[PDB]
Amino acid sequence: MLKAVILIGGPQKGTRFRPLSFEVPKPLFPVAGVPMIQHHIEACAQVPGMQEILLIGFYQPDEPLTQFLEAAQQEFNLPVRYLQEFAPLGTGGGLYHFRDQILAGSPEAFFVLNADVCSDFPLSAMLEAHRRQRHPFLLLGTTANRTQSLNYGCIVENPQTHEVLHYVEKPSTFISDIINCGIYLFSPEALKPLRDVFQRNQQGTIRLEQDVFSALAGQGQIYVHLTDGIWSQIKSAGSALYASRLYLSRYQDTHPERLAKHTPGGPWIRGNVYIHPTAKVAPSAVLGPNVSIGKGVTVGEGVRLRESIVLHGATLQEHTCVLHSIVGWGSTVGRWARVEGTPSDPNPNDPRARMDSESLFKDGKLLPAITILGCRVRIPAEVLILNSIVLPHKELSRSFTNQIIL
Amino acid sequence: MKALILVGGYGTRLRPLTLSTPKPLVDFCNKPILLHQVEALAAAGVDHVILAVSYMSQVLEKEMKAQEQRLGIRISMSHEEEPLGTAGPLALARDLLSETADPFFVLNSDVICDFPFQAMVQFHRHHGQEGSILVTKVEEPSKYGVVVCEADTGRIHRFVEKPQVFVSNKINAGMYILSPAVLQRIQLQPTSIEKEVFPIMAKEGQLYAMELQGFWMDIGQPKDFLTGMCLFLQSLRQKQPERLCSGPGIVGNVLVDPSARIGQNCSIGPNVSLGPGVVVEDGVCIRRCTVLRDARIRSHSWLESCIVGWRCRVGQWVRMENVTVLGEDVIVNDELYLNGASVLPHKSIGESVPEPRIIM
Ligand SMILES: Nc1nc2c(ncn2[C@@H]2O[C@H](COP(=O)(O)OP(=O)(O)OP(=O)(O)O)[C@@H](O)[C@H]2O)c(=O)[nH]1
Ligand SMILES: Nc1nc2c(ncn2[C@@H]2O[C@H](COP(=O)(O)OP(=O)(O)OP(=O)(O)O)[C@@H](O)[C@H]2O)c(=O)[nH]1
Repeated sequence: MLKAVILIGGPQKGTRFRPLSFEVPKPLFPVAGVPMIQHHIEACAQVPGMQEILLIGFYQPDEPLTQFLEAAQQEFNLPVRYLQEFAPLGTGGGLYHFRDQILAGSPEAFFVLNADVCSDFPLSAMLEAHRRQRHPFLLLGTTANRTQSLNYGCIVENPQTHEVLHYVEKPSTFISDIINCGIYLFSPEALKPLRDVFQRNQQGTIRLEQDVFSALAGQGQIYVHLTDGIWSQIKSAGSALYASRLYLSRYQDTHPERLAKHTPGGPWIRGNVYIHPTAKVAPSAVLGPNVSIGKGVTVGEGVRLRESIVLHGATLQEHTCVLHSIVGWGSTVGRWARVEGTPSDPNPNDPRARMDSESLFKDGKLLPAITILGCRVRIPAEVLILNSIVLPHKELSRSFTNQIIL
Repeated sequence: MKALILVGGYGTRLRPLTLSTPKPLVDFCNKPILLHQVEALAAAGVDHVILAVSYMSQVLEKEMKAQEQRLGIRISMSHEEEPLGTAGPLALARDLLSETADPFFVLNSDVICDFPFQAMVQFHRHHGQEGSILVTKVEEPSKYGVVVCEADTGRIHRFVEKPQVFVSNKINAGMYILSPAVLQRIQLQPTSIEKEVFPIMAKEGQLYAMELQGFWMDIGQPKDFLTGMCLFLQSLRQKQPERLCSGPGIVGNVLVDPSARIGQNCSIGPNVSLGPGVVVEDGVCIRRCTVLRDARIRSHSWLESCIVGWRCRVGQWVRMENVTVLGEDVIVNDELYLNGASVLPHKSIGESVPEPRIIM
């Protein structure tokens, strides 16, 4: 028997996702058409012997979260429960606080997945490596650039036994090119160190990386499993576009019916395109590489869509060019309008990928990044929105370049 | 009665158009500007004009000799091997203007207006002195040199290059009537006439000033080219309104050459002049743009305030705003954005230009 614990965040963790996280929680944001933790629930339900999927977070249970829970329980034939913490307890404090609900039924192991990662999720390879070695902590790690590794949690390991000897969460110097993927496999024995950490706080909030991983490294309890699959961290609102690109590439092997094909009565399609069946796309439109369309989306004639996410209810009128953008829920773009962003991907292999701070700014200047329209944003006709963030329920009247429209 | 026209001498403004064809030979509302000047000139009744050219301009020779045949008036060709400026042209063709003691027009090339030639002649005969200038109103006195006018005579007192004093509203309009004694004063050297020769005969007070009523623009500048194209389509709307093309997807004052093609389902907005042989495709919005001849604008593009050069190929979903002048044979790739891009001829653009800069 196996279990899966998906550590979704809370409303404070979604503030960096801010113009999209104003209407729906950041875990329920659709990357490549389905919500971002439905990829985790998909991959965990594919593992044989998986009995339960628990979601630990401090979101209050509202209608989108409970509707997603019912839909996931019906779709994947598995109990998907939401354990709500009484306070933000960190990444390890929710695992220690819900230890009786996690260890109920005595599982052999339980996965611990951070909800903001986009991975190919090699849970079966990781599980079998654990079934051979049977250590308390198993980490998923991937190789990164030497400049990019200072953004992520570096893992210094011994290559013979694959045992991590050092862990630094954000080192100022290069210590390792292997970074932590946010996918873990825990033995039941792994809830025994967390307790000790909790007792050291009493002589509540446990950070799993700083208090458990960095402190127990080199003592034979934490081990690494290295993969070469796709991996990304969805932190800001524009990172979901790169995660969408990766997931649409993954759909060529995983869900080939989800990608859209060339149809004689349909639109032109380049690259990997997801179109929802409820969405009505005009045949004169062309939908370029890495485009996701949601339900009830009207796409007019002559619409160019490239590297974009169009959320549900949005309307693009005729001859509208949308590049590197996220078009919010119910937000309408008028005719001959151009919604353009500059490509900015958070990949740990690109040397001049960006350094991914909380600040969207530099020297007063807003950095050129993905154009994000919030929900119910009205873009007028023949108006350019370039490199801009538009907050929800905004009606614009002129062109805006490199701004944050409050 | 004769007329000298000042042309050639490489217009440094609107330089992406000037680099291919000369500045009097680029098309202003499906017609070259020198054609406009000499057609209104021949409607005045001047039997021969002289145009004075320092740049070697063989296609200007070509078109001008063909239009000698077309118009019925003679055209004389004063050829200049150094730049003589704008007074030196009067002194190089000075014996042809000393043939007959009768006052002659001197015209600048870059000016478009409604040309009041016989009223100018009536005014020059009324005031009875050496030189008559044309003046106009400009709202912006901090850009051009001002000229002081007393009422009911129109005599100059002084001529001021510099702005920012507010001694006058009136600006030089690029039209002069000069007597042969003025040309007697002009010397062979490359001096310009309005810097020195007009100042001294304004100091003696020989110079008089005649006022236009409306619609003047010098189009030596690309933004002034587009503003003068707007004003010319205004004047064309309330002078010959059946010459502008009307339609269901046509807004405002739009001039379309009969060789031009406009696709289905596209909105040609106000103040647009499409040249001969232009192919506007399906779903293109064009407002305030001047598209010169043989240029093809592909589908779903958007164009506001732009000068599209000869034999251009604007791609699909291209947005062009902020007076981006394309030169001759410029190929803009699909899904680009140009803002202020003065693009030199024979260029291929594959990157968006987000702020005004020159592409070479
Ligand atoms: N339940 C719960 N989950 C949390 C909490 N804080 C963060 N998380 C989740 O834990 C995951 C990682 O949290 P972070 O603190 O941002 O860590 P990280 O920056 O992604 O670093 P790595 O895990 O090393 O890749 C995310 O999915 C968060 O949503 C919390 O207080 N409670
Ligand atoms: N033929 C001759 N024509 C000249 C010469 N210099 C200037 N011109 C003409 O003088 C007229 C008025 O001068 P400008 O208004 O300054 O025009 P421009 O010489 O084209 O200079 P810009 O328009 O600022 O580029 C123009 O029609 C020119 O063609 C010259 O050296 N030789």
